[PDB]
Amino acid sequence: IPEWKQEEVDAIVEMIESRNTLLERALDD
Amino acid sequence: GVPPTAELIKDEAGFETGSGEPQEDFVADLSVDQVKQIAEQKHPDLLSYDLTNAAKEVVGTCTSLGVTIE
RNA sequence: UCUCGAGCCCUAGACAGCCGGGAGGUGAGCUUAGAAGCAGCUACCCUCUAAGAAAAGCGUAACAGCUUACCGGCCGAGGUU
Repeated sequence: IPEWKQEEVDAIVEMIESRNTLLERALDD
Repeated sequence: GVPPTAELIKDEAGFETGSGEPQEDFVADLSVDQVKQIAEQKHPDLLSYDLTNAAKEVVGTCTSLGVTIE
């Protein structure tokens, strides 16, 4: 449950709002 | 293209050689404005977008030679 | 080769392999005729970024070149101490 993987998802979701797995994870939100 | 950093500094610095030990032996100084100009002469050689970052790059070779700022 | 135990990592994809990326300021400053990751001394900073050392090992007269780091993909189940 690495903290950087969590900060990334939130980081991605931040760009979408305005690693493939992380991108998918975000998109799923 | 445009000449390298090391030299552009030694010009507006007024000196020719660096210090045996950087940040420890301050050879020259540079006002922020002075660094604002150098950062303009290297607009092509640098990857930065805003002039702000361009400085950090230039402002990185100075303190590493004894080139304090004011 | 068999058996028992502990720590850590892992389907938010681990370990290994293979493919792709490994970039700019800048060939850092000094020393030196020259030295550009890699003779020596000192420092070892910040941009773009998903990564990418002021360079871990070869290599060169010095470059070049080939790779480690580091990141991404393919893969899919245990792996490692």
